[PDB]
Amino acid sequence: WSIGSTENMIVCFNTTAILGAMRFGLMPSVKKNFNGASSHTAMVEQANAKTIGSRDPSGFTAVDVLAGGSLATIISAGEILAGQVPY
Amino acid sequence: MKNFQIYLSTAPVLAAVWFTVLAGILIELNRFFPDALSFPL
Amino acid sequence: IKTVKIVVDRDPVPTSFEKWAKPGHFSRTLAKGPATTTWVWDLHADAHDFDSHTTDLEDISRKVFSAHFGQLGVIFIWLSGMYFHGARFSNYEAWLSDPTHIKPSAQVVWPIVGQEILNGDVGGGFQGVQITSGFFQLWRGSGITSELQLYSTAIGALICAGLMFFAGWWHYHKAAPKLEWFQNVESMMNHHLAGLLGLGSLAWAGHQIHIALPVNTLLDAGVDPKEIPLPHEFMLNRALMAELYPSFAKGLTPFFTFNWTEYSDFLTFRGGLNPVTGGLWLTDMAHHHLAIAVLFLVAGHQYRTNWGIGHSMKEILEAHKGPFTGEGHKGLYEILTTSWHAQLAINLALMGSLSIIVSHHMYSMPPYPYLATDYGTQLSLFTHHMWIGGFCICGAAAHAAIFMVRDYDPATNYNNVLDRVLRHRDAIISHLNWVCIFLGFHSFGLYIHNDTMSALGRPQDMFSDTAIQLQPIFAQFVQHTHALAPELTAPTAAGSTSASWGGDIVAVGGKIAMMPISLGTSDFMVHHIHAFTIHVTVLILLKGVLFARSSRLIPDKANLGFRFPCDGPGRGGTCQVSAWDHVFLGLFWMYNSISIVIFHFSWKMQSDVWGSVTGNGVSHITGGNFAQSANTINGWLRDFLWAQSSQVIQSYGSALSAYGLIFLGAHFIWAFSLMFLFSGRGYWQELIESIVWAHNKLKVAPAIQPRALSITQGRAVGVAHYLLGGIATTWSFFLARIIAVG
Amino acid sequence: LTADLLARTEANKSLNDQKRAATSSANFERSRLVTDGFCQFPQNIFGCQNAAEKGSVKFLSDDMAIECEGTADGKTCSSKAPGAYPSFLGL
Amino acid sequence: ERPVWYPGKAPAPHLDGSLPGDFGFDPLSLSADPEMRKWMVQAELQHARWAMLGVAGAVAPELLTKIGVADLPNWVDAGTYQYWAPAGPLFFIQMAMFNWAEVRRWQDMKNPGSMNTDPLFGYNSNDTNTDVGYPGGLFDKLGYAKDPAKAKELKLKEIKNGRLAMVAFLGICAQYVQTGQGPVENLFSHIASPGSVGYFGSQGL
Amino acid sequence: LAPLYVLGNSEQSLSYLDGSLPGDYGFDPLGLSDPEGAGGFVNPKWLAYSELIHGRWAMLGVAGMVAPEVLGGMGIIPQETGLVWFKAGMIPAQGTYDYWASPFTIFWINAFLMNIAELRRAQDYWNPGSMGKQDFAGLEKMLGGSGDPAYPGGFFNFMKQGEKDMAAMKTKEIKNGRLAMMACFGCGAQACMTGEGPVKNLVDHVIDPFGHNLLVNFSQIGGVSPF
Ligand code: CLA
Ligand code: CLA
Ligand code: CLA
Ligand code: CLA
Ligand code: CLA
Ligand SMILES: CC(/C=C/C=C(C)/C=C/[C@@]12O[C@]1(C)C[C@@H](O)CC2(C)C)=C\C=C\C=C(C)\C=C\C=C(C)\C=C\[C@@]12O[C@]1(C)C[C@@H](O)CC2(C)C
Ligand SMILES: CC(/C=C/C=C(C)/C=C/[C@@]12O[C@]1(C)C[C@@H](O)CC2(C)C)=C\C=C\C=C(C)\C=C\C=C(C)\C=C\[C@@]12O[C@]1(C)C[C@@H](O)CC2(C)C
Ligand SMILES: CC1=C(/C=C/C(C)=C/C=C/C(C)=C/C=C/C=C(C)/C=C/C=C(C)/C=C/C2=C(C)CCCC2(C)C)C(C)(C)CCC1
Ligand SMILES: CC1=C(C/C=C(\C)CCC[C@H](C)CCC[C@H](C)CCCC(C)C)C(=O)c2ccccc2C1=O
Repeated sequence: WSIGSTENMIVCFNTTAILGAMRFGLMPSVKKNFNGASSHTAMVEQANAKTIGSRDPSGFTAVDVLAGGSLATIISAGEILAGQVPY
Repeated sequence: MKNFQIYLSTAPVLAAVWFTVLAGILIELNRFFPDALSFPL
Repeated sequence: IKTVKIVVDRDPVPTSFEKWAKPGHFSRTLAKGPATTTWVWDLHADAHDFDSHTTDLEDISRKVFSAHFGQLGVIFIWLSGMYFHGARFSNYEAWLSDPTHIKPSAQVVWPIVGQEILNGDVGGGFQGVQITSGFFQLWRGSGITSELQLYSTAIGALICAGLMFFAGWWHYHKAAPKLEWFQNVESMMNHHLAGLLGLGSLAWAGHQIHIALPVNTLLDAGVDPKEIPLPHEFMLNRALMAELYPSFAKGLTPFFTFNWTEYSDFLTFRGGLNPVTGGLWLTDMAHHHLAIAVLFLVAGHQYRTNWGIGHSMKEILEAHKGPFTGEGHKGLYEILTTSWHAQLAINLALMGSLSIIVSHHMYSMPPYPYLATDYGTQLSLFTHHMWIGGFCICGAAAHAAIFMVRDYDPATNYNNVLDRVLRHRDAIISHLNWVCIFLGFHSFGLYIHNDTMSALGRPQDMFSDTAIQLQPIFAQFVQHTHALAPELTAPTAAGSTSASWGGDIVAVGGKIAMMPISLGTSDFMVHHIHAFTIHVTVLILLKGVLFARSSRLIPDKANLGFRFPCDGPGRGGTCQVSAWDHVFLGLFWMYNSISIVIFHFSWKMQSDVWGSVTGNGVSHITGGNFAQSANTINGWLRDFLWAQSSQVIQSYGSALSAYGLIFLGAHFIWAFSLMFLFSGRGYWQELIESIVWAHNKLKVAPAIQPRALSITQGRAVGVAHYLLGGIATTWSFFLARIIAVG
Repeated sequence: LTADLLARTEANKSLNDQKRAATSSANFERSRLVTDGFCQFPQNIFGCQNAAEKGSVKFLSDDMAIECEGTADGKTCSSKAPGAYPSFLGL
Repeated sequence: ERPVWYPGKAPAPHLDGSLPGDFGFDPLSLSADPEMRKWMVQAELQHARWAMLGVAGAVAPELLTKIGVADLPNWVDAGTYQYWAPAGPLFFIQMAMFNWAEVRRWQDMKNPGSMNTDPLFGYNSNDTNTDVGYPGGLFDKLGYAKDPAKAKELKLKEIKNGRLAMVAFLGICAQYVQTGQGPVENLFSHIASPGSVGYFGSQGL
Repeated sequence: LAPLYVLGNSEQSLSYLDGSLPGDYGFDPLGLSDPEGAGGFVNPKWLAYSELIHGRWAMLGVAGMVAPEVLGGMGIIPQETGLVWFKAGMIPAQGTYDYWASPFTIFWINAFLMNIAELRRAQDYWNPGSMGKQDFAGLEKMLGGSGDPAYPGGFFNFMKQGEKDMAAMKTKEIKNGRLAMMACFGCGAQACMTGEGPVKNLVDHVIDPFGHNLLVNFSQIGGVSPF
């Protein structure tokens, strides 16, 4: 493992993509998700988590960061450990 | 305190203490005078 | 969307003995005092009926929480006792050197009345009562090599019990939470998955990796327990741990770079059993607990608590509805967040099923070193967890019925998934009853026909394997797919989950740790019997739950209560109508079924799995007579009950003489239960009247008037003594048999 | 490591067998100290374990003596720690 | 207001400072009942005086041994010392004597005025005395209680030294259990080097 | 009103964190300091007081981690006395020194000395003015307190320093206590991982940051193991 290695690049790409997705409303986030929504194609702003504390102009939160990082690490684990199984 | 003593004086607690002591004395008698099929004479 | 937070009332109840001095404080009818001897039984019956004590749910929730704290303190006392006895009253250190020939024992009796004979020759220059709890195998699998470690954890357990009691006192008398605290089920699931199961499994995986794995590897290699380095010397000294398992020379770098394949020496997927100890590979168990920890840690982030991500369980219930089920699961969130009994029913049902699965999975895949070889502990664990499971299921039915009578509101359940069940309960119960009859007729005639044909001298007309083949083709198919799982459908597995599927019988020190289990016609018949008995128990319990509030016989049954004796001799006779009485009969059938499950287990294992290899094939305990004799009731009576009873009935004059005495005593208690069961209150009350006349003659009349037991209490005593006597008879029989034969 | 540990298992096997016999004999005798007359009323006023630890017991004390006899050097003994606060109530 | 067993904690409500050595120490409320309180004050006083006598007679023989006046064993070893009579008869007569004297004490507790006149010679200890547990006329052979102002603080001094000797006797027992010598030996051993010998010093965890 | 301080504040946290409490930046992501539903040890006063006590103990602890090591390394104090924190008798298996008395004797000494100090502190926390009333060997005069358990302006402020700007100084101490709690957390953390003392970890990071950091230390998670 090193900077620029395949595993490092996989995880960095995964976390960047996930955080961008839930920052711009492409993935369910703290301030906007399917809780109390209508259909699969539309998420809604969560009043309970609305203005829960952020200095990012889209309202991106630390819990959003932690959730996206956890999901990205989970996905990176799944993808990297594919091809490491013995068989 | 006093109420707890009253609680001890309840039927179950007193039965348990009385039968604990009784079993103790009977066990001690069967330890110090063991295997007594009949009263010797 | 309420915010999840900590809420408490400060000093809600003072700590005082004034209520101890006054029995029956929790009620109103019991508070005034005893008028009759029924009052004592009423006091004890509603001691833990918190719903009938207070109307408000907050106080009930606090009472439940602190009662749970007290139970956990009791369990910690029990664990402290077991570890302390395993330290000062056992031969665990001797058993460690010779686990195959020394019988585990952690109870020594005082030599008072000739009971010293119960201190059997268990080996190791030691005498005591041979234990079957498997605690020695657990400690060996946990890496305990010295009695000081047992003593240390025993004292820890006692401290933890004191802490548990202190926590209960704190959370009832000092910091009792409000009702809105207990109703945070989202948070509960988040913590009880990620933090109870997830972090608990992670902690145990770490223990297994750092302590149990090196110690048990050295024990497997043949190293003396007194020469093994101490657990802290493995957990801290990384060179010492890496000497046994070279992956530890890489540190946590593979872990944090997703190079987890380097940990394949101590995190394996071997499958099967350790050929030396006869237990599951401990590297497999460590990897298991690690993955379980990860799965639960991930699954514990499902529910929204205080930040918008997550699920609301109300929403995911209400969104599941369909054309056949009306409104679907709407309103169940209110049921299960405003009724303790509903939650208790679900949790007891799942706990009971789980205990059953635990017994199955532990006999089939022995998780502890030298557990399978010790047939007595294996049978004991199986039978124990089966009985616990059946009891918990019966309780689940009881608390389902209690919720249905007390906490069920028709207004909040209009057209949901429960109300529609209540609207076609007749169809459910009639189909279940039909199924039950069918199953019984077919399965019993499978045995009765065989009895008849054998008695008539027509073995060719029997349902045995030779005559008529009722082969369990589906179970044999499943066995085949599981034996071939490590090749096609589980390619990374080095072996099957259990040796019971097929091939490569596992033997440790002559005796068989695990043997592939076959399934002939007797297995078909006994399994259909099991299904019959299960379905009848389910019939009784589900009929009690569904007809808990009303019936065509009694429509106004909800207001009669969950626990009433009858509605009178009218309508032809309305005895045992209450759902409590259904749990009575339900409990009875549960007992009956378990009695058959454990008998099947014991006979099948003694006949077709357990034994000793001597280089000339297997020498099973009973010689494989199950396949040809377990198709007849006479075969079970003769080759299982009569044949295997010789150990328990001839146990007098040996260490198993206690088992023989319990065998007789449990027979007595069962017959004594028949008194309470076959009789009724009116007779006993009149006999009491005559006896009270005799006492009044001598001015010995008690101030508390003697009364016969209530009809519900009479049934309660009857079922309790019946279950006690039957189970203790089977306990003494099984333990004496399996300890003597070995 | 396992090689040398097995080697000293072979070299110390008799002493460890004596140790295991002594601790088992202590554990069994712990049920008979009054009948046999070792921790009678005076000596067992406090914990008779403490009697075995500190004072004298026919079997319990023996174990206390050999329990840490002939163990590995450098490592604290597998049977007992170097020190410890007294057993809870001599139990 | 008064000094208490734990500053900043209110004294026990059932304790009002009207007893010697009253510092409001009763977290278990074992003396909430005044009848129980009387019995228990008597128990403290009796245990106090017995523990003080116990310390005095467990220390004085060993001190005399160290000085050189006479050779005597420890308090424990005095049990197995061979006297004119075995432990059986000696204790027998001791218990007969204490049944006599303690019945007199018991009935003083029940009836303060009772057991103030000699049953064999008619001597009057104190004509109509009420203070239970403090039979001055009976045992004050020096008149050190003739002034209540003197008597109350002497009572306080007695209670303090008594409680101190109760703790001291418990320590004596624990020390003999944990070391094996008499208290006075243990004292001089600790005096000689408090950095090498002592609890947590001799590595006797 | 700064980055890394808006992370924790929310409607709940800002509802009760007004800002007058010393070093109140609103960072309460959890509902631990909610006045309603308070009770036991999760009431806001106890948390604030415990934060301050933890901060002060962490400042003393980090100073006692850094001082013996630095001063031995340069040579101010004896080398035998300039042990690392975790090898100076805290863990005898890890390391110990031959002090005037036995390490367990010292433990008992410091134990009852801390008992007599901390219980007085507690009784000021629960009953403020009561610590100056009872005759504590004539020392109650300077141990009366101040009504604030966190800040007793009696003996302990004998220099009378930080009086001109007490509010600013109150904030200074909270922030330093937070920094020292994190510092002591770290010192234990990289003492558990690296196996060396905090100053040596520091200088190792100063010289070669890319070879003496966390990610490199994963390979060498024990250094030399003394067990
Ligand atoms: C990481 C968090 C966590 C953990 C581990 C637990 C663990 C447990 N909870 Mg749960 N609980 C949690 C969070 C957590 N809870 C939250 C957030 C709430 C509020 C919504 C609840 C509400 C709740 C209720 C209402 C009840 C429980 C119960 C239980 C116990 C069930 C018995 C069992 O499985 O024995 C497992 C046994 C052990 C693990 C042995 C050690 C036991 C101690 C108690 C574990 C410490 C857990 C605690 C959270 C951490 C200490 C905090 C404390 C210092 C403040 C179990 C100990 C039930 C119970 O038994 O009550 C006592 C019960 O009635 N919990
Ligand atoms: C909960 C389970 C558990 C636990 C506790 C451990 C614990 C440990 N593992 Mg194991 N491990 C586990 C599960 C677990 N493991 C699992 C599931 C796997 C499989 C992937 C492994 C695989 C594994 C490997 C391969 C290795 C370890 C190693 C280690 C050790 C290295 C710790 C370290 O320095 O990291 C860093 C830890 C910290 C930074 C935390 C320390 C923080 C301290 C406690 C803070 C205290 C500060 C305080 C506030 C103030 C100080 C003063 C005060 C004391 C007075 C440690 C004993 C290594 C080792 O040496 O093993 C022999 C090693 O090589 N682990
Ligand atoms: C998680 C488990 C759990 C919990 C919390 C409860 C809690 C409760 N149950 Mg449920 N129940 C359970 C398991 C549970 N039960 C199981 C497993 C069964 C099946 C047997 C039942 C069957 C059941 C029925 C049928 C009834 C309850 C009732 C009750 C309530 C009152 C209990 C009371 O005060 O009696 C105190 C306890 C007793 C009187 C029992 C005394 C001991 C008996 C005889 C067994 C002892 C057997 C022993 C192990 C053998 C050795 C004895 C030895 C000394 C010789 C309370 C809500 C009652 C109620 O009104 O509900 C609202 C009610 O009618 N439960
Ligand atoms: C051996 C004793 C015995 C037998 C045979 C039965 C039989 C039955 N019970 Mg009862 N029961 C018993 C003991 C017994 N119970 C006891 C002691 C208790 C505790 C109180 C219960 C409690 C109880 C409850 C609470 C329930 C039952 C139910 C049932 C039925 C279950 C269906 C079944 O078995 O298929 C059909 C019947 C049999 C297989 C019985 C044996 C008949 C054999 C095979 C002969 C077949 C016909 C034969 C050739 C005769 C024709 C010729 C003849 C005219 C000469 C059945 C009628 C359940 C029920 O009725 O719902 C279905 C139910 O809800 N029972
Ligand atoms: C239910 C359990 C059971 C079963 C399966 C059998 C089976 C059998 N017995 Mg045994 N037997 C039993 C109980 C049973 N017995 C009992 C309890 C006794 C009393 C002691 C006996 C006594 C006995 C004797 C004395 C003899 C047998 C014999 C036989 C055989 C022939 C019987 C016969 O002629 O059936 C006639 C069957 C029918 C007329 C109909 C059967 C039912 C049909 C197939 C149901 C189909 C329903 C269908 C699925 C629904 C579809 C609906 C759709 C259209 C919509 C057969 C193997 C005889 C023998 O020697 O043979 C080996 C013989 O001499 N039996
Ligand atoms: C009487 C007594 C000792 C008497 C000793 C005697 C006669 C010794 C005699 C000998 O040595 C000699 C002379 C010479 C030797 O040759 C012979 C012997 C025989 C060996 C000790 C009492 C000793 C009594 C003791 C130690 C009692 C301790 C009680 C405590 C600490 C109670 C505390 C609390 O009750 C409060 C105060 C408030 C509550 O709310 C809270 C709690 C905590 C419950
Ligand atoms: C890190 C720490 C506490 C951390 C707590 C954190 C992050 C809490 C964060 C949150 O609460 C907030 C802010 C907001 C909430 O909504 C969210 C969470 C997330 C819950 C304490 C350290 C606390 C550290 C302490 C108390 C250090 C103590 C050291 C002492 C006593 C002395 C030790 C020594 O004496 C020995 C042992 C041996 C000698 O040789 C050497 C010395 C070093 C001198
Ligand atoms: C743009 C911007 C910026 C930057 C940003 C960033 C870059 C961020 C990041 C962030 C991140 C980057 C984050 C991360 C996170 C992470 C996490 C949170 C993780 C987690 C993990 C986990 C949870 C794990 C688990 C596990 C394990 C341990 C093992 C097993 C497996 C698994 C995987 C499951 C700044 C600020 C300058 C400014 C503003 C703008
Ligand atoms: C035997 C019997 C009784 C009679 C049982 C009597 C009323 C009670 C059982 C006896 C207990 C033991 C009486 C309690 C005794 C006291 C606690 C006294 C102390 C005990 C000393 C003897 C030690 C019923 O009332 C009854 C009612 C309904 C169905 C079946 C039956 C039933 O079978």
